[PDB]
Amino acid sequence: VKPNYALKFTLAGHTKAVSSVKFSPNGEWLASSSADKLIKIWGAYDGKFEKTISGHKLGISDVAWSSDSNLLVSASDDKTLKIWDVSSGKCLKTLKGHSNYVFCCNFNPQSNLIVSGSFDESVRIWDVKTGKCLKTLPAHSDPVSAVHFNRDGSLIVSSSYDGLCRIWDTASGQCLKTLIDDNPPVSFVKFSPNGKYILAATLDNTLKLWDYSKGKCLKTYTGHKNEKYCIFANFSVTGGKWIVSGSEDNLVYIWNLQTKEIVQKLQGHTDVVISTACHPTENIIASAALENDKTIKLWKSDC
Amino acid sequence: GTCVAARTRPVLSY
Repeated sequence: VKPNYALKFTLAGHTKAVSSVKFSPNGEWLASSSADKLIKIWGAYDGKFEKTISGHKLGISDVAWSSDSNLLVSASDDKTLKIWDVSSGKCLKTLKGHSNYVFCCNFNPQSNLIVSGSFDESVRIWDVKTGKCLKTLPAHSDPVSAVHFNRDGSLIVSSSYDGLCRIWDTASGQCLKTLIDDNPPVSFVKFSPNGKYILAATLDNTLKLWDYSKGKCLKTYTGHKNEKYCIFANFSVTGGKWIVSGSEDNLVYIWNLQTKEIVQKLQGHTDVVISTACHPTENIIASAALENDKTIKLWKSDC
Repeated sequence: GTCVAARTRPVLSY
């Protein structure tokens, strides 16, 4: 009925606010990015520090894994993304074209494409092999807070401070849907793993589950604090079905997906929990916090 | 001065 997530490891190393944490698809590794301009790789199960990857000229707001767990892409205030070979630590490509901070990024499931969102208000689609920008979408009228591919890579969902979520055809770049509620800034969005929903965060302390085909809100989740930061949210589906999110009161919130009831509040961080990630095969949550904390935490549950 | 990232700064709405 309720999970029992408990703190197992605290990962210290970044010297500035952590921005994003992500588990590799194969479940072996955790990648973290930070305002200290570094990417760090840790063991997903024991939190053991593995290596530091560097190269960006300014700090990093997001990092994301390719489907084979070999490549990373990062989004930086230096207006570029970088594609990394994790095993070598090498920067393979630097993706140039955005005219302002790059804020969010993701590979498609095939991992031949990368999608990025920027303060320049555009979404760009990049070729992984060549590093070339294939399409620039005039996606929003304000910073783009999140971008994500669906299960088969045919769709992209984007969110922005303009208050909109938009669904894009990957192949043509056509906007297929604009989601409009009864218009607070949208600070995060992603497709559900089964592909039938998107989960959207807005800066009015609200998470919303949408049927993006019907353009209808199914569930809402509240009780947490989120008015200032683009905090990652997740579907947890390895055990029970939960929604997981960070919060500006320093807690990790966990909701029952169906009933919308808060089932757990994880205490430990000493600053805003900017990022949470759910492990692909096991009941494990990674969380990370901002400047006054700078640590990453691994929590484990029996369901 | 180079250790800056947009996600780690709050939104400025006023």
